[PDB]
Amino acid sequence: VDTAVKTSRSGYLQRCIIKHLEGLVVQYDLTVRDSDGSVVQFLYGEDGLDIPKTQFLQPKQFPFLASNYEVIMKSQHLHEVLSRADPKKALHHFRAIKKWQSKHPNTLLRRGAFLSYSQKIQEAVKALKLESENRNGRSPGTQEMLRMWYELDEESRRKYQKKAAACPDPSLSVWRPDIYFASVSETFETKVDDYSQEWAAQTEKSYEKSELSLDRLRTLLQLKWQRSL
Amino acid sequence: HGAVIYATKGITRCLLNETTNNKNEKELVLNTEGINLPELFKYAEVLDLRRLYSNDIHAIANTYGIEAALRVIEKEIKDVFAVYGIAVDPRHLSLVADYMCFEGVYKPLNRFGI
Amino acid sequence: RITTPYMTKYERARVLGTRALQIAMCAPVMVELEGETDPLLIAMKELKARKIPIIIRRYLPDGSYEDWGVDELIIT
Amino acid sequence: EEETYRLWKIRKTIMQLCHDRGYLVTQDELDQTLEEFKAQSPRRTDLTVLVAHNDDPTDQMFVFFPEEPKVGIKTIKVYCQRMQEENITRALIVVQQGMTPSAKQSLVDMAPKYILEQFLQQELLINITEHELVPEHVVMTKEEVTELLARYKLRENQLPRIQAGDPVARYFGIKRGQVVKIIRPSETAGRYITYRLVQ
Amino acid sequence: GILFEDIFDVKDIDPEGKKFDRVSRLHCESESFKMDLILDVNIQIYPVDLGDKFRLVIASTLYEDGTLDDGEYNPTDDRPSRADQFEYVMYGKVYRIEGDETSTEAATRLSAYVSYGGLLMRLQGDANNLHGFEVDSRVYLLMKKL
DNA sequence: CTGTCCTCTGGC
DNA sequence: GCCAGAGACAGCGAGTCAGCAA
RNA sequence: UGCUGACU
Ligand SMILES: Nc1ccn([C@@H]2O[C@H](COP(=O)(O)CP(=O)(O)OP(=O)(O)O)[C@@H](O)[C@H]2O)c(=O)n1
Repeated sequence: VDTAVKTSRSGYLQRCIIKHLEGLVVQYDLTVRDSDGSVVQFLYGEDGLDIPKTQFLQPKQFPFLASNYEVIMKSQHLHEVLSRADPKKALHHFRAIKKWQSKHPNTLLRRGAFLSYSQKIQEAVKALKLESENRNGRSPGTQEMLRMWYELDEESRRKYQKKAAACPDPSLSVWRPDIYFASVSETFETKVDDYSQEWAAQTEKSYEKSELSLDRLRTLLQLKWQRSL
Repeated sequence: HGAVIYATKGITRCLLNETTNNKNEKELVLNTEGINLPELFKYAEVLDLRRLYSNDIHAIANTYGIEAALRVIEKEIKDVFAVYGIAVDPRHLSLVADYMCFEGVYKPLNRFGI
Repeated sequence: RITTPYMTKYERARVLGTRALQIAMCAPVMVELEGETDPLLIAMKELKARKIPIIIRRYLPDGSYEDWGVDELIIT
Repeated sequence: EEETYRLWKIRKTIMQLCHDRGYLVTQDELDQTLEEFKAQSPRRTDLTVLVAHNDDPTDQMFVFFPEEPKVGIKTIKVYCQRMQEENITRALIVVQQGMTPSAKQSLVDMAPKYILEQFLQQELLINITEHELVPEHVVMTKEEVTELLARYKLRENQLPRIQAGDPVARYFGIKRGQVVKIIRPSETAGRYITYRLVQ
Repeated sequence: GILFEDIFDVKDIDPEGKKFDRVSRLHCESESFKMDLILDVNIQIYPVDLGDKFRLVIASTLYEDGTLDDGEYNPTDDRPSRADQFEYVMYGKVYRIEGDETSTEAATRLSAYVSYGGLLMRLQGDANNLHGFEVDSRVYLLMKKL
């Protein structure tokens, strides 16, 4: 009885779903648009990468791609694609992202130019602002900081701005994952870094000869990503 | 019978399910069987109001916005499929939630949505 | 000039279909067929040799298009 | 002395809201604890703050904390006068029970001359922007929206919509017709970026 | 062409408890070397018991005269001086060499895992005398009781 | 056999 | 003008084979 | 078209 009734309800649910999400196709600019052009997503899975091809891009499947590297390059990508790849635009972007995240370990700490010009906090609290009340609701000691910062600082060399600027925007956002080599997702490159560090420290104690280098495995993984798109 | 001394609007009962984690077993959760988001904002020192979750998706969409209701929709579909061992890929629920919440509101996927 | 350089699988399918429907309508085969009676096998033989004078006209969602050559397209 | 805890939470939340809009706020205000808030400041007319903008030093904002639990048209006029005389354009009215319904369309009626905005007191007890599920919103500049529309060959309609009464469009004070960038922390791709036209 | 030669003695007939049908896993231990051997042996063809000795050799060629092996099996080969002083001959490949765990210690011992179709062997002992091995290398395991 | 409409109706 | 009373009202899996009566 | 059986 339950089988019959369950199928009766599931058929209708699926018909409704299919009748609303049917016109959503990936476009030549990698954006998921509806029939009238309305942008639903700016990247299919939030990174592209249709499902069936992302099965071996998980970690724990790299020791397989590394073991079968010669077959994978000969059978699919080949030496032709590996050397017809130019990764500079995307590689520099990830270097910038890494430097930023190196200077800002806590990424929820309210970065700001003026906020960065609160290190004199002790300089002000010591003796300067000891005499006032809440003039316009702010403080007696906040007004001294406002005065020192506002126009008593350099014209164009008051660059507390650079110490407090946004993280570069993700690479897939700026560098067109399809036609741009090495432009991958921020969660894939982390996995690749972790695996390269845990794989260069296995070759050292391997009693087998490995003719693959960390920087050929990296290009292999980057091509296998760019092609699962 | 329908005369109640006093109650928080929308909440019918609370309960502290002592343990919810093994990794950091020390976690405690104050589950509820009603829904009133603002009537918990007064306890930001007793309870963690970041990490607040509800299955309503219309109440989340009214206290936190639509980009926060997208993820509640996705997590709800995932937890519905999880009770049977089924596991749909996140790339599908992402598209379904992005389409449902396209035009600023949680719109039903039915005859009035067309 | 900005779309992907490779030939999507849908493009390969449609190009093979069209080349086959042309061959079948008595079109000259530039591939030196070797005794095969299938026009689709001949179309694949031509695609592998990079002899197909067709222009894939990729349409963008706003009407703008880009004209690619079947020769200037990386077939996987 | 719970009124003071509520006042302190609301003041901290409003300082964070003013810093997220790009107003000159010091670290001490953003890191002010209760013991020192109550040390400084009791009332509901000396909690009023006046903040300046990073650029456009004339462009400043004024936060009100009306006494009337239900603000009315007269209460709105009494300090629209204050704003008009002190020569400011923006305001922010934190109300304790609500605004009588005619007032909401009056605040709207005041043309860009003096643009005001209301916030309930229970809406400011916590910073929704600090929830796990709420992404980071960034009001795009008029020259970035053009480049976006040019890169995707879009129109401003045909973009996802964010309601003008959205709890995170009211917080970031985004007017209608503005596009906001949204950085979703995605478990799949890390830092997905989306765009929504405020309407 | 020998890579290893020694005289073992069976200590355990099958400790793990996994029991297969015609195969028995012997846990031996060398003499005068104190090397260890785990050896799956087909006991329907070659019965082995406890407290039993046997001379064991690992080679890379059966000719014992230098000429390499061709990787092809002929039961018709006319060179018949291949090692036949041995009753049980196998033929497998080494698939894993792993230096021992101990760090901060000499611990220059190696465990060589050989597969003989499906019958695994593990030779553990001083690396000094397990150098001839290398992963993916074909080897013959000749044995002869005593 | 359920959930929204959704168009009254009706009272206030 | 504020929001209950409803009271209509619309939806309810896919395909296939027969016979019999009107 | 209808209705009564039946199949996955
Ligand atoms: N009304 C129906 C009845 C059946 N079907 C279809 O027939 C399949 C097999 O039915 P089934 O009843 O044989 C189930 P199965 O798991 O194969 O049975 P078992 O346990 O004995 O092996 C179902 O799974 C549906 O796809 C349908 O579409 N509508």
